[PDB]
Amino acid sequence: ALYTLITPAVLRTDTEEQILVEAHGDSTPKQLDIFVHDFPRKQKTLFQTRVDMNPAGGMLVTPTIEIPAKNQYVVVQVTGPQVRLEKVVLLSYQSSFLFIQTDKGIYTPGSPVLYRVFSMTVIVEFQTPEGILVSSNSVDLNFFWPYNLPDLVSLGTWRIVAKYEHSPENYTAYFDVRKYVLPSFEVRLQPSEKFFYIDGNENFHVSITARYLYGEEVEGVAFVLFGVKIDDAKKSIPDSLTRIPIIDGDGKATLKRDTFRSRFPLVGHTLYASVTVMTESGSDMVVTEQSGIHIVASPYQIHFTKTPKYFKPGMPYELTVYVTNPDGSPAAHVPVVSEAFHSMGTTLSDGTAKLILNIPLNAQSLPITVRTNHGDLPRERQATKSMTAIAYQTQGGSGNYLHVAITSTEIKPGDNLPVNFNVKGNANSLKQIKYFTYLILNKGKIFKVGRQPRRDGQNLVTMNLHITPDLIPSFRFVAYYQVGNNEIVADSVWVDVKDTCMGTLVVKGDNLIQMPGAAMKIKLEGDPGARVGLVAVDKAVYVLNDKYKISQAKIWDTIEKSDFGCTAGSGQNNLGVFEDAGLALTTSTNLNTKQRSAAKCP
Amino acid sequence: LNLDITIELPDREVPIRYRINRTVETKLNQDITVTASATMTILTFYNAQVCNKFHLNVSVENIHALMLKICTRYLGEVDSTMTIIDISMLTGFLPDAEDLTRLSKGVDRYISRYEVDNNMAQKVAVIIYLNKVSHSEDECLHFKILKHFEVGFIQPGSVKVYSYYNLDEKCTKFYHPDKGTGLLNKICIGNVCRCAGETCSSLNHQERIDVPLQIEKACETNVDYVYKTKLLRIEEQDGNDIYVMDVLEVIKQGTDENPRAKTHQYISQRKCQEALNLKVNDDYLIWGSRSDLLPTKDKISYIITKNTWIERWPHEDECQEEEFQKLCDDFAQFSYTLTEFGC
Amino acid sequence: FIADSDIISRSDFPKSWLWLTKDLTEEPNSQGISSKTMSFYLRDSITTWVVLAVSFTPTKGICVAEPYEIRVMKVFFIDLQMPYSVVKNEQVEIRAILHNYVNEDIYVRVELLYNPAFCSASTKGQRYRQQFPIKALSSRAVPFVIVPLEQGLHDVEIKASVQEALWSDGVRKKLKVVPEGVQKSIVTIVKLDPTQLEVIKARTEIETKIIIQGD
Ligand SMILES: [Ca+2]
Repeated sequence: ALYTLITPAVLRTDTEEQILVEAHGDSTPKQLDIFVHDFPRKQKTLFQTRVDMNPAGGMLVTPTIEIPAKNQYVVVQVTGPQVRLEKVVLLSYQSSFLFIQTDKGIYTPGSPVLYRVFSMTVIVEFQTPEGILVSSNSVDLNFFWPYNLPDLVSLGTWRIVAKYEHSPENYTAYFDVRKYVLPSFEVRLQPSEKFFYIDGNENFHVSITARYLYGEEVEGVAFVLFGVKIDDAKKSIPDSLTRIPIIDGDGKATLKRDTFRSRFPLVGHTLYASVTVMTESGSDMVVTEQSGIHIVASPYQIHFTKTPKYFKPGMPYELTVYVTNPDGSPAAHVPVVSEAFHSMGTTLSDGTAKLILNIPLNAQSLPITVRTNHGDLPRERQATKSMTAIAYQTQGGSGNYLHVAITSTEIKPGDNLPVNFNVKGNANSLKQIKYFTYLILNKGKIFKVGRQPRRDGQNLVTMNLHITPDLIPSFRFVAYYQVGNNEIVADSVWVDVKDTCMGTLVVKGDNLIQMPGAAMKIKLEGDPGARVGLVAVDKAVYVLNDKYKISQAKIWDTIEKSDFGCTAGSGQNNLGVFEDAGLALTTSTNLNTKQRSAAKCP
Repeated sequence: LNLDITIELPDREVPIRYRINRTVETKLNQDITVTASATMTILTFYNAQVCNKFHLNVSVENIHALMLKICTRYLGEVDSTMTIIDISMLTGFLPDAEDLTRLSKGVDRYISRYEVDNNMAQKVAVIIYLNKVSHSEDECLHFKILKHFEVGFIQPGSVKVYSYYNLDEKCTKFYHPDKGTGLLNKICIGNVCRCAGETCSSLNHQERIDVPLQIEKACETNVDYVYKTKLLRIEEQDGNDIYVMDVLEVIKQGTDENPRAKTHQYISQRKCQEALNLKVNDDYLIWGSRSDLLPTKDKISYIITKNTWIERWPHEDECQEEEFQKLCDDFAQFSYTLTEFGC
Repeated sequence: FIADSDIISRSDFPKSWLWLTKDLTEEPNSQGISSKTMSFYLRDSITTWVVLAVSFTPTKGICVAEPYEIRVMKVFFIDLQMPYSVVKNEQVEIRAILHNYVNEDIYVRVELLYNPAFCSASTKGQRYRQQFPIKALSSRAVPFVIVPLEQGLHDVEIKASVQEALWSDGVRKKLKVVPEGVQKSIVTIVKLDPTQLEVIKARTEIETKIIIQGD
């Protein structure tokens, strides 16, 4: 009666990709033959399999496909008695995610570069500062070769790329090549505030801490000059320049405002302080910079990035507001308000607060404005931003809706999360909703699929979702019901999950001061069967550079940035719900999601 | 592109090929031969043949203790900001605390905290910070430098002047109570240099040779060769004085076990003409160290240092006079017993 | 004053090491966690070492552990800060700084080993030594004037022992000495490839880099 095929919006080479094939209003067993071909040409058969479909499994089939590597499109075709579906889907060559660890962030001419490539046939390339290739080749993931830097070379930021054979997208890592000596001390800086007021009257301070690499305080003096960084260019304040003593490794540098006004009588830029510390003996010095102090009107910024831009008239709308500091770091415990809806909440640690908004039934368009309301801030120093959400278009003006509801906050693996199916529409159609179909999406692949019975009268249906580490760093929950074998009603929601390691890795030690040559004994606690890679670096190397290094947070960042879903959920209509969540859909009544323009989110 | 390349190097005995459908480095300055069947760039670095920022004048005059006097001037168009005068003490010397403390409280100045023992600032490296150095007239400061401990050989100290907007460009001067310039004394010919000691080594006399005590001298660690030589001619190359000499006899032989087949060069500064009273065609007793050797031509050359022993050896004409005769024997015994037995 | 024959000067200062890989083939506990004790010796550097461990597990993806620190120190020691490179025949001053971390007042002998490649205070016969005191929890700078006479890497070594005690230290660091001139850079030509051949004739050591590209 109605047949549906769901696949991820983009398909990856060489990895198990689960797909969904469903039969609505058909109580008859059948075998289904399913093929994938290159498109438009249909030259070679890329994958094939036959699967059993029965009332035993609720007429639902979840097979997996693998496309061996051989803009580029494919066609998933499925056929059997009564069934003929075909979806054209975009292909990506990024089979998995690659990350490059390097030995250190800075090298001298004529030294080696030790590196590892990790994966969540591969080749690795080395590029010069001028952007000229100098290495390329297949890499044995059990064995890497150090790369030898020539005695005469170009100085500056090189880059290393790791990729699959015929892919246009990559992971890139950096390292500097400089004629440098390691300094005997680190300098750490502490700003007075995380921001500077464009039109304020406060001074700006920087606390300098200078300590030798083995622990004692440094004695000496510091030279600090303040400036402004306009996109790329740095524009100094020549009368900032002050010399201050560093006594017992401590010192405080101060930029006066009337000195700042005198030179700047600014929007969208940052205050920087450049700091040069010298030992009392004159033996060596260190140069670091305090950056990212945005010149602003408000200490905060409001964002609507985590709210759906669509609503369901007559159902309560879930507004998820997000506040950060100017650098974009979450700002916790910040009260937010929307006057027009007399709504009010305060920000959790993740920087979010959930506000439920009651909306009229005849609204097609919904405009929202949110203000910070911080106890310690004058009105004109609060932050605000505006948005307007637009109503989900029902299929053929039917008035039938679906809403998925989550009240749980700061989601971590281990939890059991209530997920609500909230349904609304005409009494005639509602009495036909016999089940719900749901899809869990993680890392751009369809992770799990299940069914949720609805009995008659049940317009609120709650089920449980148990969260494992498989859902890190975030997952999408998408659901739909179908009415009388041709209307589809759908919703989706985006759920953040706490970004830890999927497993566990600790390096345990005694923590006592040691002696050159002393016997050391360290402990490694990890998962059974883990390959662990180690390195020891003189702390003096972090002093000089630390922005290129690998970290768990960077792993999860890049993986998120390559999510095929582009939206915080819901959509224009049935079609858009799937499109925005990174899905493809084709039915037997040609309900087809449009073609995906680019793999990287609009 | 459907290429197939091949490069020929006089360097490599077999040429290199690569299918362009890339780098190779040498250590030579030769013609390349390329064959195609794309763009190429070739790079060839070689070594091709003081104080732009400040004027620095550092003297140390005598207090009739020493007065350290420093004068500086920025050579820029505008007064330099936030300039630094980096000072090291002569060995066993220490700043008069009272003076240094007066300088420390100066309007536009700063110096770090220092401890004090009996009017002696407890710092060997002293750094004075100034807000500005003038670009138009010289700026000077002075203070007394106090002799704490007596010492053989004072190491000269140094003064560096540099400013905030020019840290990499450092102007350095040295100062010594004896050597005006404070530079360690050395000798160079063409481009190669060796240490000289500073103390100008005088010729030896030497009335009755204590032959046992002399063997002892010519047998210590640092004595590698012992020759009898002949002063053929005196010249002046890059290094002011060249004494050309010929090895007449070999009494003890250096690691280079082979002399006498090559004319030797002995080199000393014009400031040393007086004390080394070498005359042409006179015979000389010479021994020294092979750490004094200075490479050149096919010829073997050393430089005259305090490790070099120089004594005139009379001629046979001379070896009949009442004054010279008992010494000629002394020289004959010495040669004989050293050459026949070793140490 | 113990003999400098006794004190073996530290010299092993890598900027990174322990570049090893490692399987947790041990069995998990109640917690499902596997454990691997490992031994090594520290190198010579007085500093803190950060040890970073990153692991991969078939179903648990990749994981970057928290860094683990190792402070390595002494009670009394030398810190020699050297420039990247120095020019042949030019006179320079290097400043070793001595650290006293004991809460007493000490008296100290500092000697700079002779080397034939330099011109300095130290002569073959005797090393330029000096004796002087250091106050409680303090440090004292020590200048050395040398003159490089040879290009290349050439050790500078300094040794210091305290008096009436057993605390000493020695440091050996290689100094880089470079040719007297300014390195000059000729792009011998920029040619293209439209069987075609080409000869490119002859244009302080020398290097020559050969770059051919695709277009
Ligand atoms: Ca997350």
